[PDB]
Amino acid sequence: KTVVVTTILESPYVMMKKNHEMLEGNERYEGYCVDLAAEIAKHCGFKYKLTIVGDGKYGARDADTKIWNGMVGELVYGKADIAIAPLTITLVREEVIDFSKPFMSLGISIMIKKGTPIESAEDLSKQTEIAYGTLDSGSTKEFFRRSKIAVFDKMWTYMRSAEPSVFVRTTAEGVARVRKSKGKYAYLLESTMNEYIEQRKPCDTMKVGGNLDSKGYGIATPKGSSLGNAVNLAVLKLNEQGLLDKLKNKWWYDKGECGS
Amino acid sequence: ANKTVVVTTILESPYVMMKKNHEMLEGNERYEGYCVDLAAEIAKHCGFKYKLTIVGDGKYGARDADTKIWNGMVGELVYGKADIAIAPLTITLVREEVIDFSKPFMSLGISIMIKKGTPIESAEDLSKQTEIAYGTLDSGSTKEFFRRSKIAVFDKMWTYMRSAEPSVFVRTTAEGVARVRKSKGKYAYLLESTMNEYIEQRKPCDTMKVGGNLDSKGYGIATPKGSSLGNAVNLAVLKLNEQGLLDKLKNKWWYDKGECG
Ligand SMILES: N[C@H](Cc1cccc(-c2cccc(O)c2)c1)C(=O)O
Ligand SMILES: N[C@H](Cc1cccc(-c2cccc(O)c2)c1)C(=O)O
Ligand SMILES: [Cl-]
Repeated sequence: KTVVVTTILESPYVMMKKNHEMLEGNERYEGYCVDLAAEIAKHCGFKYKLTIVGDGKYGARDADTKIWNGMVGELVYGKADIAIAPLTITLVREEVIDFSKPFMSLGISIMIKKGTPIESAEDLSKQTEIAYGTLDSGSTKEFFRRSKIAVFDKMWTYMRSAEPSVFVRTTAEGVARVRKSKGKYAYLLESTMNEYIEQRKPCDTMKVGGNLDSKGYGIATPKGSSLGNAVNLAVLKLNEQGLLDKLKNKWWYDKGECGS
Repeated sequence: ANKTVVVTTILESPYVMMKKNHEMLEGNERYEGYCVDLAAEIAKHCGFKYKLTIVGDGKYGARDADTKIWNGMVGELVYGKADIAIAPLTITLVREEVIDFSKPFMSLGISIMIKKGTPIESAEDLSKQTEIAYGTLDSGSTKEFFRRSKIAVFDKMWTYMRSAEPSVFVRTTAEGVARVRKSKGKYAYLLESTMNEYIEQRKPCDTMKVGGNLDSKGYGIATPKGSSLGNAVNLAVLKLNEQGLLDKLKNKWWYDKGECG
């Protein structure tokens, strides 16, 4: 049977080729996860079909209905066989689907407009002239809300009450806000996206400071799926063979627009 | 009517260390460190009682090419001498085939250790010169990383290292570290970032980690296939990371107990 792969349109993971209308199936798409899917399938010996997740979401469980949405939903309810996307390995997700070991490691990080005099979370926490915030929902916001660490607690206390609101509805808005606030806003987001935007025109942002924590993206399969074992082994193999780092460098830096 | 969980681990600082007064103590109380604290946390979140034991042969786990027998902590798992391994054991392909690994509790990569003063700041810096010798363990994955690499800088480094005389390779990690410290600024050692970070915080505070990591791997908790502990242990690792506990333990053992300010 043909393996149904669910994934999501997010750059540089999966992107529509400019000439996609003249192509068909897997050839329509390009990117890090398109390249990765090809490698996984090769090392697992299966045929596959990339499908873009219907609702355009990663995967969360509705607090009321208890229904999983997004790619996780597609696995849980039996609509897809495997998800290959920048899907963070989390406890609540691990409870309902299987994850490979991480194909990418990352953490919360600081994005600034070039020239902003901030180089760390501690720097942000000790001042007020430069506003800063996170997505208005999800794990990067909860990271601060729940934190017991002095610096992060100080940041949360500021962020939760800052006016005008420092939270943004989407990642794209966070990035736009940094770019359009004249140095007066810094955005807290995934280091991977931060690194990617730094290499995109108009080349006016920078990632600064260390990552504030450590998480990973994993390939996901329905709980108890027979594909899980071989997929996990393929991920470890590709990492030991340097292929994962090669794909990251290709899509983030070789294709970078901001110089060497 | 019950069975106590047997944990295998390995004496490697600061993961598991003998307390100074270990002879006055008994059982699990003899030991301290990051993985000792982690063991207690895993047991609590999985509801099991346990016994810490140090791996009999003092090794991590490798499969002999000839006899096909696993040694180390992996061997203790696959041959039924221990139930779980809680140690800085790298998640690797060959190990994952025979045992189950949790998601990583620590992530890390190859890094460069210099004696303070050495004019090297990166792998690129090393590769461009020979005045400062540099090398890796004389066996294992960190050596193999360079040998198999098709990246220009790492290829150039491998070409130098493989033929360098006197040998730039070392039999143990301890020897690499001592060689950095005792080579008067003329040796740099390539090793795990975690060990590099740790040693930088030990007296005599004469070493420094430089440059970014060259790759990314993780340490995982290991259980045999079909283990009744496997699922719960993995959920516990993810939970502990989400609750900040893993970063808290790293900070405690690396920095709060550091000696170099
Ligand atoms: N990757 C997206 C967004 C997403 C979802 C859940 C967690 C995180 C995350 C990433 C790095 C550090 C951190 O503390 C949290 C990101 C997804 O999987 O929905
Ligand atoms: N942790 C020890 C030694 C050990 C074994 C296998 C791999 C690595 C390692 C760590 C970081 C980067 C890298 O490329 C390789 C370390 C063990 O598990 O035997
Ligand atoms: Cl070897």
